[PDB]
Amino acid sequence: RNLSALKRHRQSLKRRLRNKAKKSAIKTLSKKAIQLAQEGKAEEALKIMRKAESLIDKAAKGSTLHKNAAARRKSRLMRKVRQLLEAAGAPLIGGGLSA
Amino acid sequence: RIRAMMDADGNQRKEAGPGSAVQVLGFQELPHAGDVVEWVPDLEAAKEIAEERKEERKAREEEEKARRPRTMAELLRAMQEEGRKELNLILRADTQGSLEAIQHILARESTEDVKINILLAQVGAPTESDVLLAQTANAAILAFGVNPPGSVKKKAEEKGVLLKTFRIIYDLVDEVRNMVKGQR
Amino acid sequence: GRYIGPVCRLCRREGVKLYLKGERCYSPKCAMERRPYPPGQHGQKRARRPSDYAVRLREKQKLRRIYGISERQFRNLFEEASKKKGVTGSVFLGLLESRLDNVVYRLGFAVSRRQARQLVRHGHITVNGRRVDLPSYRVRPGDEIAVAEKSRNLELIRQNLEAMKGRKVGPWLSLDVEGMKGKFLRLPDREDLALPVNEQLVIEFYSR
Amino acid sequence: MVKIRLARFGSKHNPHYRIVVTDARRKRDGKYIEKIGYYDPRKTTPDWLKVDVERARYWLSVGAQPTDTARRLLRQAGVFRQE
Amino acid sequence: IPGEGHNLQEHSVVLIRGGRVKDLPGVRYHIVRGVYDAAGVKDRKKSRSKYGTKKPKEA
Amino acid sequence: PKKVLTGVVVSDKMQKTVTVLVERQFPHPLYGKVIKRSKKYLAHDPEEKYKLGDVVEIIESRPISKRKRFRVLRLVESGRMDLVEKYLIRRQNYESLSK
RNA sequence: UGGAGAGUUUGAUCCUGGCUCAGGGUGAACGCUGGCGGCGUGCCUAAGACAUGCAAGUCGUGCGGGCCGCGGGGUUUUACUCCGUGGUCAGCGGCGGACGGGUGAGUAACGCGUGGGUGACCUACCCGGAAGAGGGGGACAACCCGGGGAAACUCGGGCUAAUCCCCCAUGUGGACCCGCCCCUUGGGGUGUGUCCAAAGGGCUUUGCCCGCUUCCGGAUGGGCCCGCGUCCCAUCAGCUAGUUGGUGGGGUAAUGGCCCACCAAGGCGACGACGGGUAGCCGGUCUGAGAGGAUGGCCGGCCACAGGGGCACUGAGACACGGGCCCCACUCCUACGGGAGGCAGCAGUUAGGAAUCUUCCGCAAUGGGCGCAAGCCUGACGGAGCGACGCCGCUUGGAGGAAGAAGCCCUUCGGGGUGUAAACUCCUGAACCCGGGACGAAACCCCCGACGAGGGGACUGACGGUACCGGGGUAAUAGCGCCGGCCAACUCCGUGCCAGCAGCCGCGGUAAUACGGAGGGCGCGAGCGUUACCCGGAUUCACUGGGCGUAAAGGGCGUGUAGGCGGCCUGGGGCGUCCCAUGUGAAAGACCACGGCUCAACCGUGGGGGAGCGUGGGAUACGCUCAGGCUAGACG
Ligand SMILES: [Zn+2]
Repeated sequence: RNLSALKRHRQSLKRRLRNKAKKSAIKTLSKKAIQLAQEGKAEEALKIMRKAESLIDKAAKGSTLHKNAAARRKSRLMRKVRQLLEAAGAPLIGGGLSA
Repeated sequence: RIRAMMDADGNQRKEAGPGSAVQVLGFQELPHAGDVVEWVPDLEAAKEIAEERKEERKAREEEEKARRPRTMAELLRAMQEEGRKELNLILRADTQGSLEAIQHILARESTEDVKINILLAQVGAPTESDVLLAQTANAAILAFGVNPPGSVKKKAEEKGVLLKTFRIIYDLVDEVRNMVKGQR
Repeated sequence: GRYIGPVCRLCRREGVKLYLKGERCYSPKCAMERRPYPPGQHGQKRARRPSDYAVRLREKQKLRRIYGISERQFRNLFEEASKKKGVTGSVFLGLLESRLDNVVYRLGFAVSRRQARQLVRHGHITVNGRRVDLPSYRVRPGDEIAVAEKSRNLELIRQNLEAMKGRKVGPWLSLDVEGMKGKFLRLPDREDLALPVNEQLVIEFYSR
Repeated sequence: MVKIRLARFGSKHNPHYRIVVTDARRKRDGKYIEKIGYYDPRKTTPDWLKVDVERARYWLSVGAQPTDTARRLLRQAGVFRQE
Repeated sequence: IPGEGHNLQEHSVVLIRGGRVKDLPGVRYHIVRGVYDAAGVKDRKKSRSKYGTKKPKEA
Repeated sequence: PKKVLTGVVVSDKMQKTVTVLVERQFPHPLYGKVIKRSKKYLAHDPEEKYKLGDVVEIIESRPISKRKRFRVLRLVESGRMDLVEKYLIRRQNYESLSK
């Protein structure tokens, strides 16, 4: 019994926790953005979306989402937001949208 | 070849000098009690020696066996038609220095109309082969110092053969005293 | 392992002289001449008509004995011959001859094939520089055998040389009788060897 | 990563090495990409070691990071030498 | 059981050959003599290998 | 070179989906005779542009569903429904021999 | 470049036809016998249990810390302290632990083989280039104290670094939505908008090295999908309910019923689904004249599982063999509350079992990982040990030597046999002892050259004092099967349908070429035979190449669906079919050539071949298909 690979496990635990923090928060932010989009608040909503995007990017940069997954997520969010905005709003801050 | 030596204290020993009790691992067969351990230059020589010993012993044993069913006309008839029925039993002990003792004890315990018989007596754990043998012969499996393996025990239970496990020689002896019966 | 044991008995069994001793197997002594029949009791008996298989088998045995080889080895050689293209019999024979011992015997280095083999084994025989001690050594054409450096001054060899002094060698062979040398030139064809064996029969036997 | 390395084949006491291009995480006998050369330690043949040079160079260019022994062998052959 | 007289008991340890017998019904197995509890056939001198008896000591 | 196949549209019973019978004539690996052997492929038609009884060119493609791995390239020839009919008959027969 | 049959139903024949046998082979095993040496190779059974030792770590050139050691002090001493250090010890931090190594239970499946696809994708490390690397903050181990708990271990408070984390700035760039353009599924380019970088140590430090961050390009490694090929059973005939498709979303590196919501009602099936059994699959191997048939040991790839099952986490990559969590099963301790385990890694233990090795030495070679490096690690591997378990190589002498010793055996009593065999003469000299003594190992390292090429230096051996050479030096283990026909080789005694043999016909009930022995022979030979399986013979499942009046075999016939099959001519298309070219068809083997180990096995080098499969071109005789016509089939 007993090997110095418990260290790795410990490391992973910490990393897992950090990952969870990154990811859950991101998810929450996304949800909030979606909610904002729902009625047509636009500017604040846009800001929130931007923040979420930033968070996602940060996660990608670190050892969380990584790669193109983050990008995909962003696309999903942004497109959804745009769709929601079609029900009243139009880009008020400029923000995440390409206008 | 010597694999492991371990004293009574519970410690691993690489070197053991004259006069210390070591748990020597590395014998291909389980040697008899009070057997003189000897040193050999190589393995082949040792093997040869063993072979020679076997030749000495086995041939003699065979010879001894052969002078028993001498007459087959009348003597054989007398010996095939058996009046006093015999009980078969197969023993498995923990050490060589207890099995023999048990045998000695039970050889006296045979004055009754039912005469006990040892067919297979070895030291160690019971197995499914043993169970099979019992089934063939109508024999009892008795254990001193050795607990039955789980699978083996299960087999013994379901097939319908006598399985026994003990803590003391006395207990075993007592158990044996119940096996001769009386019918009336 | 060799055959080992009684030799001219084998010759007797076949009924044709096999030259398995050299001398005596040349003189009135090979038992071919004094007695010509098979060994043991029913050798002098009425000889029954042999089966098709049997004749072939006998021939094969004759061949093997003549070349003095283990059966497994012989089989292997045959297989090799079969694998190679040409005339599976003649080629096979050639291959067999290429066995170092046989070559030595031919070059008159030793008067008997077994003797030759023995000589080869006991480091007395050198193939282009190195003393070679295994008679299963197969020699590819245009190659030099010699009586070894330290075996040139032994009596038996001298005797052999004397015996072969005057009497000529096979067309696939050349020997320097002065310096105990011997070049294996051509690979020996069947036509060169007036052997009593018929290879065809052997081949047939092998087939199935 | 991709490595130029030596693959043992042959017999006991008669080793033979294939100067070969393969992935790092492989059997030292395993499925290699390309046989670029061969090397006999025992120096038994006249043409005892030989490697095709151009292919090796190409591999290097791509990024085949050789083993030390392999590198040495290559140098001996005349791959790393430039003019 | 091949061999000129068996040695076999009633709870004898045996090793089975297999290979039929044209005479006997239900029987498809030889018992291989020279192992476990089937000892070699005494006074065989020719075909010993099949019956598991050791080389005789010559004089 | 994606796998390009010739076959008939046997079933339009689902949305955006055409069922295609591809009949391949391969020789028997032992008996040396050609077996006209069929296989069904479910192909993606984004318009329902194709219809019951059309011979079409079917391309090996990136999946759209569980065993819908084919895009419809083009229509070859339309209205040789005889084969389709035959297939239908076969199917019907298949029902018969149950009990 | 390749193909042998025979014995047997009968009084005898001819066949039909089974059975049996020779042939070869195995991861074999058993019996008897047993000298070595080379090489290959050794739980095919219970994927049963498992001890012990080891099998995967390493970096102080990432960083703080304790224990000690020194050189020197500040320090009277003792501290404490400071560095240079030398090691350790554990922690953080990174990289590797997903490679290597094993087993083949499951899985008959895109699992594999194969040929493609990926505009639907990832790829840490490696290389190629580009651009960077500006500032500020923070926690957390270790550590110290404080508990809880038998232990396992563990919770609480505080401290502290760092390539740990965070945040701001820059933007080569990229990421995304939207638009536009070119493509053609999500490929490439661009515009507006939003978002995203990082980190340092080392010195011979004003200079470079290792690392770094983002990107594109490659490289290998894969993920995923499809074409075709993939065991038996029809006494398994219908199966299906996330099941088949859609829309939307989730999840993924990515597509997809992968998952979910909702709509639709499909999907598959006798060209064999579903069900049961069976089984890892192949490159191969064995056999065979070949076609095939069987098998998948070792070696190579791929898959799958690491007590059984389930599931995530971390990362380039796992659903993770020597990580995690959980339930169960079991073994192990318990102060009964709870933990510890996992050999299908090497060795070994047992147990099963016919049966299978050493608790070996080594990092020397190759390869792996980490590292600037030395170096550390390595049951990968290199070797050694055991086993005639295979295969190959050699020895058990050779040369003489009786018209024939003894011994034994037969005889028709003369004689014959063993048998030139022996004895005996001569000669050689395995073993054996001495003397030496390797190839394998030249590098990484240092110095000169710029740390490049290049030049020199040095070390480094488990095998192994072995192989091998030089000298000496003994005549120095033969066994097993069979001997009626197949089938090689025959006599006598003993036995009397008994004892026995046998693979088959069958031998044995008083002269047995079949039984026991003896002589003699024959086959092989350090082996030979038996058993088991597989192929062969068996053209006994017949494609090449069996048939069906009477042998086993035509359904009881009819109509008819699938299916299969099809007259003549003319023309196209070119699916089949052929061909040419190319790509693949890895290596190892198999084949040919040469070369190494004294030969051979073994191995190496090179070469050719190779069905099949894609791509491009061609050919149209023959099928296929379309079109036109015909009249011999058929129908009216
Ligand atoms: Zn003669």
